[PDB]
Amino acid sequence: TKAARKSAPA
Amino acid sequence: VTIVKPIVYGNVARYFGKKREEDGHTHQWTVYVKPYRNEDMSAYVKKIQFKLHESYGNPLRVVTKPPYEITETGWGEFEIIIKIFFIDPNERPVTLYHLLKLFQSDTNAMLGKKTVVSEFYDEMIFQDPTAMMQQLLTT
Amino acid sequence: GVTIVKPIVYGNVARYFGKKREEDGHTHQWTVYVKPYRNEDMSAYVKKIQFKLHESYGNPLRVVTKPPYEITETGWGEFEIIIKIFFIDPNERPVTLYHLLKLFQSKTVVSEFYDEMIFQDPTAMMQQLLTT
Amino acid sequence: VTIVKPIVYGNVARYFGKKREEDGHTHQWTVYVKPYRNEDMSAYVKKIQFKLHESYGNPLRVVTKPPYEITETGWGEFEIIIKIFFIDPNERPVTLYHLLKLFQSDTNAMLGKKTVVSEFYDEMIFQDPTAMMQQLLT
Amino acid sequence: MASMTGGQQMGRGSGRVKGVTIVKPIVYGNVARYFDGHTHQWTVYVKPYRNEDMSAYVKKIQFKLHESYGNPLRVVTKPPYEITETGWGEFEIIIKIFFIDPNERPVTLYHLLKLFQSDTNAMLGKKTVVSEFYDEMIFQDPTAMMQQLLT
Repeated sequence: TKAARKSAPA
Repeated sequence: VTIVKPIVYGNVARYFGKKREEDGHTHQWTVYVKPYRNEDMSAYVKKIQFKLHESYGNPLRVVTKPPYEITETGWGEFEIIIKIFFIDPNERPVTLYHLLKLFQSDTNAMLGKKTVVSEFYDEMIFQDPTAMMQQLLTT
Repeated sequence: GVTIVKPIVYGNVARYFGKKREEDGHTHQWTVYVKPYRNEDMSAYVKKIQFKLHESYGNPLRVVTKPPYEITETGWGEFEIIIKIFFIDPNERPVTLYHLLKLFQSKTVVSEFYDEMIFQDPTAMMQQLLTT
Repeated sequence: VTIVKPIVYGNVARYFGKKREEDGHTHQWTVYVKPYRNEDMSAYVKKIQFKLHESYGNPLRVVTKPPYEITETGWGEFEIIIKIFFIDPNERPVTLYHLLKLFQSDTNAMLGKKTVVSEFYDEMIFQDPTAMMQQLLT
Repeated sequence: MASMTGGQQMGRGSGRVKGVTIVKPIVYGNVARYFDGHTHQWTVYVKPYRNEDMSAYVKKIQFKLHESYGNPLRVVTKPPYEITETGWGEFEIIIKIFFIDPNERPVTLYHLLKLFQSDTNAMLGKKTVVSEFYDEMIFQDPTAMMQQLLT
């Protein structure tokens, strides 16, 4: 609800 | 009675050329807030907080004097929350949202561009500022 | 009764291998793309962009749903690419662009054009997404 | 002692008028080697190989009897390697290079020419040919 | 044809504006790269933090190099405000910024030239050394002239 995502390449 | 302060904010990033062995970090980046033209924001800005991803140690980075920049290394893109606090404690903080851009597009890579830039324009609007604030905003 | 105009740039870049590749006879790497003229996040009002490649490619209808809106391939010949831009509001009709893929110069080859997405009398939803 | 055989080589091509839906081909083309004069080369030519672009199936095409022509459809221009082999193994093969031409020049288009033709000249020179070859050349 | 140019008020003061302070952020420092027998090429520079024309209010910038350099006093009068040299060692460069208004005292900056890469940057794809600092030129109670040139 209050915490977002972190994404790597490809 | 109404004062407008234009800014730009966002980040630059540069690729290592390789995954770093120790941490697997691949990019260096700097997230920032700047005045639109060459001037001093610090007269009326108390501090700017850059809230980084949970994977960073001490993710709430606070900058209390210019330049309002945070430089890090990493491997991933994530949203940074930017909160600008003013000298007048009663003037509400401004919150900005920025998606950190690290990975260059194939197009810009083929064009030989060396850095990634993702920058946006905004305006801090001060309506009916306290007399102190009006002085600080107009020096 | 309003009209909103969104400037874009689209086209391709290409680089010569220096010789024909032995396995498939390809000579170039290229990237076809669409981008805003100035920085903005187009995904606020763009759903997806389809790039229709030549029939000689596998899965010739290539689709990109998030930026950057680009497709990278190798090839040996020039052909027309059909670019179709879909919007978040299904009531806004898609935009179709045509691009002649350039491999040969008229360094790297660049063939890029300025264009405008014109939204006349946009739905209330679309007008908000266009003005974020 | 020295026998000269003039030849012409290259290709013709015709535009469909539109991209064909099924494979995106736009042109029909024929690549060829022909004697300049109306005569038969097969007495001394063993075979002529036409190496097409890798995008064609069995790109190494071989013709062992006249006419020495390969007809295909396509959409792009590419280099063809043409290799002419002789009946006498002592005569070394002749290798020619040809850019398959599909697109008419603007000059020829304005002149109203129907089809594209890209044709080049060569001379097969047999100097002091073996008695066998000399027999075959005559 | 006929037309005006611009109306300026007469009888105005040209002394110092006693209640204003104008701030001009700058960046300064050097870049350096490892290749007579010199081992590094380097460039020392000054730039505005946000791009603007500093030449509107800056007259010249002096870079005082080490004594071992010929003509150690380098002067740049238009952008880019940079001096490029070769050398072998790190030393302090004195930077003096002179203004268009002759009454305004020069600004002095001190910069230790960095030539040698740090190891963290070493493992990375960094091939150039960068040592850059932020500062602010403060004009408190600027002359009326400087206030116009600065704005």
